[PDB]
Amino acid sequence: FHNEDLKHILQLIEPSGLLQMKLPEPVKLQMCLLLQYLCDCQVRHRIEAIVAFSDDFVAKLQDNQRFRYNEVMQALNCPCPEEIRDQLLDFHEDLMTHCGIELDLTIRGRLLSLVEKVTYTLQQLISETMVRWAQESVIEDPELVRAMFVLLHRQYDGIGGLVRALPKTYTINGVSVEDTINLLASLGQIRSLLSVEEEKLMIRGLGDIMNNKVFYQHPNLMRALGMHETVMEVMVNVLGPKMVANCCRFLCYFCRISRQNQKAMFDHLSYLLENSSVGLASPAMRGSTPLDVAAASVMDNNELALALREPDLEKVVRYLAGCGLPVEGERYLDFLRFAVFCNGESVEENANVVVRLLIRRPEGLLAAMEEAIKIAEGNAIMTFYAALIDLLGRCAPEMHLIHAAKGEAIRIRSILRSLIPLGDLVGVISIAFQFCPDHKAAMVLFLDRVYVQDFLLHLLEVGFLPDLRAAASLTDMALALNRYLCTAVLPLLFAGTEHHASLIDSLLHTVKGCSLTKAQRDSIEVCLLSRPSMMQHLLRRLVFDVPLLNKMPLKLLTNHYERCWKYYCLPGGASEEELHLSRKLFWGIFDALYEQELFKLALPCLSAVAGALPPNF
Amino acid sequence: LFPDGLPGIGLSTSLRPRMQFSSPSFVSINNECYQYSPEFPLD
Amino acid sequence: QFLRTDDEVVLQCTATIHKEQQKLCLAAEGFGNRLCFLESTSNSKNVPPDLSICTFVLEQSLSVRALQEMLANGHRTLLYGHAILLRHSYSGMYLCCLSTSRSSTDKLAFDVGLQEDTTGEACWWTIHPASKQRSEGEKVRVGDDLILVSVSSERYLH
Amino acid sequence: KAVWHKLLSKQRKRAVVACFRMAPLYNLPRHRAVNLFLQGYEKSWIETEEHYFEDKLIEDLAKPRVDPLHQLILLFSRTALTEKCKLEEDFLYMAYADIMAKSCSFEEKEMEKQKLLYQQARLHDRGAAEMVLQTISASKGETGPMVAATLKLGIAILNGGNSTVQQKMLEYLKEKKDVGFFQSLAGLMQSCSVLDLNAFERQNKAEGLGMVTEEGSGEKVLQDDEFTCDLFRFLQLLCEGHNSDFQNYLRTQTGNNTTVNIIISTVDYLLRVQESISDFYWYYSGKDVIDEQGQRNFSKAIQVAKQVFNTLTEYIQGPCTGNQQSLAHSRLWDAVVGFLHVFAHMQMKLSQDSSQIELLKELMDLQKDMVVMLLSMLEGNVVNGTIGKQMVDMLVESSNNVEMILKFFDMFLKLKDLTSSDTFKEYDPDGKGVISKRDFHKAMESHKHYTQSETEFLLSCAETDENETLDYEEFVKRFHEPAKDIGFNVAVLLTNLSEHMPNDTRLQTFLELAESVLNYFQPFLGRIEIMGSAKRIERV
Amino acid sequence: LTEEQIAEFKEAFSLFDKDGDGTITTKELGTVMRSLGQNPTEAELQDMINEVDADGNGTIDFPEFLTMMARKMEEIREAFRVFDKDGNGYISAAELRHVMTNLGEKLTDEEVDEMIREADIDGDGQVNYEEFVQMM
Ligand SMILES: [Ca+2]
Ligand SMILES: [Ca+2]
Ligand SMILES: [Ca+2]
Ligand SMILES: [Ca+2]
Repeated sequence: FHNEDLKHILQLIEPSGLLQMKLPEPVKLQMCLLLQYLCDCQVRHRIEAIVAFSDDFVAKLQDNQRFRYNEVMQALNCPCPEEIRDQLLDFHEDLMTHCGIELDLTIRGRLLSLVEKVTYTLQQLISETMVRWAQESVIEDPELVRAMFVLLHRQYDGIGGLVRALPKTYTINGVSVEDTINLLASLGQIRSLLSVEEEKLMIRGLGDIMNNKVFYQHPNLMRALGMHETVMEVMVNVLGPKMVANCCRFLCYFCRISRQNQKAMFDHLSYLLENSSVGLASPAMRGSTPLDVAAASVMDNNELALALREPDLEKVVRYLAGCGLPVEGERYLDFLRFAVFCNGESVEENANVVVRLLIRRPEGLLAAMEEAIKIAEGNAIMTFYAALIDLLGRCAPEMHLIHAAKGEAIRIRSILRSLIPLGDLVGVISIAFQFCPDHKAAMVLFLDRVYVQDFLLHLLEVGFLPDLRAAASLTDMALALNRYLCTAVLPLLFAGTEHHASLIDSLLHTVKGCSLTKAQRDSIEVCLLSRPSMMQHLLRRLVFDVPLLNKMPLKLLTNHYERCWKYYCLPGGASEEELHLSRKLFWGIFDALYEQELFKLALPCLSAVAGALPPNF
Repeated sequence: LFPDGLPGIGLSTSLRPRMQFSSPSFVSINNECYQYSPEFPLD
Repeated sequence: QFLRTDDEVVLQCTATIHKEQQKLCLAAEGFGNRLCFLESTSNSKNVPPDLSICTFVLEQSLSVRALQEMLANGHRTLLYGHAILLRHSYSGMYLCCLSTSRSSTDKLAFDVGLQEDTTGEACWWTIHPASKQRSEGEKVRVGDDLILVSVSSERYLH
Repeated sequence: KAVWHKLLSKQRKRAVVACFRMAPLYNLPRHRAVNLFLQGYEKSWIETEEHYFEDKLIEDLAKPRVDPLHQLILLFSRTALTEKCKLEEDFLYMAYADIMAKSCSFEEKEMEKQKLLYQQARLHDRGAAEMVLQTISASKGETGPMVAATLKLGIAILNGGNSTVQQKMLEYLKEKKDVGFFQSLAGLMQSCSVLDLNAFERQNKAEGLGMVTEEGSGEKVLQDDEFTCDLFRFLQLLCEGHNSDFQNYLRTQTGNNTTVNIIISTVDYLLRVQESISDFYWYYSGKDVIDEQGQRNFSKAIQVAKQVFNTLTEYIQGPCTGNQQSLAHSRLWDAVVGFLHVFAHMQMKLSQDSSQIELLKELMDLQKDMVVMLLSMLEGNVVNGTIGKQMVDMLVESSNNVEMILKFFDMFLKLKDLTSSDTFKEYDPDGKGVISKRDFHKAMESHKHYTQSETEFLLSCAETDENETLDYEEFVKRFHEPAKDIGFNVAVLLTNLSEHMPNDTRLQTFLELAESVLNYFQPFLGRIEIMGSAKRIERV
Repeated sequence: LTEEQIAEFKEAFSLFDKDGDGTITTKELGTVMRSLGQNPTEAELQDMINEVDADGNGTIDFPEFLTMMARKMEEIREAFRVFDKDGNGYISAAELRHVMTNLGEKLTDEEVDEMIREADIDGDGQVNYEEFVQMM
């Protein structure tokens, strides 16, 4: 029914006919649904012109107000006192601050003209013919009566229908018209598959959404189409195999793309945690649990982490009440780690609530987890008791003085120190030199948070026993090497020969590379905080390092350990013969023509250490 | 947006998901009915 | 009708050991033994309980906020959700939660004896009803079964 | 020197921050310019007056069988009669029961009452008092947006204490022996609200590191207090005009299988509000600078606490003896114990500011709306009645906080007598509106009445403006007017206890306590005597 | 583009850089916005990254930083106009309150003269034009 037909059809019903006659009940019901279609395309026309004025208006707005603001900040700058902060706002808030005060610039006449057109025919007749029907013709069939007054109320409130129209529309370019269509063709396939293999068409349907260039570029659009609720009620309908997972993997990608998407996905957490139907692991189902959607909903944003409350964490430890035999219990404590920490520093509210609910039912641990360390003919307990420890390390009060200058952050810290002994050195030093790399770093991050330099020498022969000597043994040993570069940083804060034995083994291990320089950064400050007789003895290996220096592994070790030996030469304020070659072999590099401009300034401290202290094998 | 109304305009620059159809033949390409609908004569 | 401040009260459970209704009560000695134990009452017609060392006098009842500001440096009516300072009626010492570890299954069951130091949150016990019928904020009547939770250790009177 | 070179880096460290921050000015995407333009155009510029159209529309449906309006109400009743163990959304209902509720100087003051009573005749002639009485009994306890829309209709029908509608609500309940309505009203108040502070300090810490908050007011106060106000206001309108057949119907609920004592069930509610604002006092009690969110969480909590006292009165107002007796055995007294304890401590710290007057008026008013209640509870006393005996019994059980408020009124009433003495007026000025502080420290002291402690409290702020004096008229208008109306009811209540219940001795403590009050209002209160409906005589 | 201002922007990058591995995290930006008086949170730091995050590494790389300054933003020529309010190069004892108002640091009451007196050439009681060419 293109342009010729509707003139035949409307002027069949208009003339001002079909509508004027007397009709029975189940036909005028059919006409009412027809009459709703005309007003619906009227609404469609109003939005199509409200985007038409918009493109020309912001072309007048942006080309004025961005351009004229550039005139002000070259004629006034003074980085940001006052006039910057009026234009320093959120881009959403900038839009309301620009136009939306015009109901108290030069273009204030134009947009005020448009609202006069969008004040507002057939509105007269529909308001007339619904009255003429309902008056004389006392109506049964409540499926009709509901249908009548909708068209009456929608007529008198055409504004309010447009109020619920604008938070669905969206504007894009002619570039996107390719990938948007087969997006919508797939999305309509999922909405059609809502009522019913049935599995495989959804999996074919969902993945083709997931490879679209217009799927990341407009996550406001994907939110405005409501296609999170679309796939969720499919999954709601399925639950009481792979049909559950392959939609569930889409939700985890759905929250990762933006923060404002993740707020909309927060409101379904109540139902979502009631699914202990998947927690029997069987990877690679460990990227697709309904728990994993609950993970990515809270995963990062601290605003979302503070908003959730105590019945949510009640049900999770109610499931941990069920784990009294297991393997499912490791994934619950995986979730609560995203309930207390969320940024690198813990929250202070949820961290209190979970441990109080973790004392009301309790479940030596290092006496028990040592016995299974040679159990063979298992590991799911070895990560579990690692996980419960990894949780409790996160809900520490503060490395700041909130632990110090406050009560009520000690009361709970007293609980943490009481439930465990020191104890863990079963898992820290002893067994962890054989499973190895995942659990020793987990026990460190408990002990650092809850509990000076006497245990520095007491807890040596640690880490670099097997690892720093096996640099050519590379494969789980190789997977452990880059892992404990950063874990051994926080031990920044007699046996120093054995420490120098591991440090030279670390120097052979430092002979990934950003983290290998990070373990060097925990090493370069280590000799600065050193009785200095070991620091003078470590400088003897620095001359042994200077022999293998004058490649890049020693080039960072050249200029750093030279001034650090002068920091070790504060104690003078024997082996200066090798130091004479150390200035000579450096001068042997000086006549050879990198970072050598760093080591050249390290030569004057080598005479100043002699001016302060001395006054492949 | 305005006449100096008629909902039978022909501009319609929305997205409007397209029609596709299939002819009910009897070829041995049996995984190709399979897509849209049986066809029909329109006008 | 209402338990008030400065009335001698006792604290007793009725736990059963193989269907034998042991109506044990909490007692303590002091003056040479800084610990508490039990006193039996079920064989009252043969062995009467030594009630000189079982009775306790309530000395104070505060809101938790009033306690927290008070540590920061007439008969009243006792209310739920209040911290109380229990006093042993004979020995004069106050019931507390000692920070030691003895006579237990040795997991985290702290020790309960009786000390002298009024200050510090070790000697304050909050009262929580064992009833959804009577609730927070209202007066505790005669015979109301309840829970005592420490302020310091936050452990129940187990 | 070294600090001269230290500003050169902090110039460039700060000037680069501005180029990090001012780089977003809607520049490169023309889509994000236009897509954000619409959402801002919506939430600013649609949102206007269409609202002449209701009263024409219901006029257009109350026209000449069966009316067109009469079928519309008949649709909603027959929808609400079938058991589906739940309601619906029904956005038809959510708009039409809104439009049906949107359509509702002596002679004008009666003619406005006249044409209002015609406009509720437009609806309740056609069973509109039944779709409100059924959509409540349909939803069993759910506080959804449906049942919040029916209460806005039932309020806008009963709005004047309409007597015919209050007769139709009862005689519908009597024949259709409905348990499911009073089962629903008790469950509606069962959760309904409370101002919780653990959501506030969560947000207050989130005001620390959540910098801008757009609409985080949701869990803040009482979870949509506007529904919670509109529940009890619908309960108050069911009893204004003293339907003693209906105030006794809310109590014992005779002709049914089970009974719901709804009158105790609203006592149990405001006790949960009493503790809710006491805890919002105790947390607050030491900061003494109310920020913006501290104001608008009292003001959204005072009005609901103001409202629940107004409907508490209407169950008692007509002297129904079985109703006020059955509330005196309940736990009413703990609420008015606690509400006094908020009144003194806040007023001493709220009357120290020029910004905190807006909270002061509301908290003064709730003090009045409390004593307007326990005036009305007292009115069936004889001489030494029990309900008069218990009302003084709570007066000693919070005796220590009655002191401060009675002391607070004396500070602003004895100022109101010393206004035209010329050692108050012509002492430091002739007359200008400027006196002093230093002479005000001693011109007040040469009136000899007050202690020095009260003169400094009167010297709280009093201008905070460039002069080290105060202002004559503005201070006395804040002295006279906001504490002479509220102070009058406290004078009546102290009068009402002594004359009705004499022969108490600790009551003579309270009488000679506030003797400066009772000798200020005694030229304003009249004590007449009538024959009030019990065939006795009671003072008025 | 003139590499003088680009070398100045490298100096500004190293002023922002604290870990010194070529990439700038969010925490350096949060500390530098907290050290200059302002109070940012994680949300502002995060989306201010996400605007500049075209490289998609969560960090500030160098050439995108360079063109981001070349968008809007000499350096010390615009800074000398903060000194020269009077236009004769003098920054007097009376004019010193007009220079140091919009910095952030609370200026002292006796050490402020020692900053001049060590730096002043002959003792004209001001901070002249010659304390900018050979003082910075
Ligand atoms: Ca960095
Ligand atoms: Ca980067
Ligand atoms: Ca001058
Ligand atoms: Ca000079």
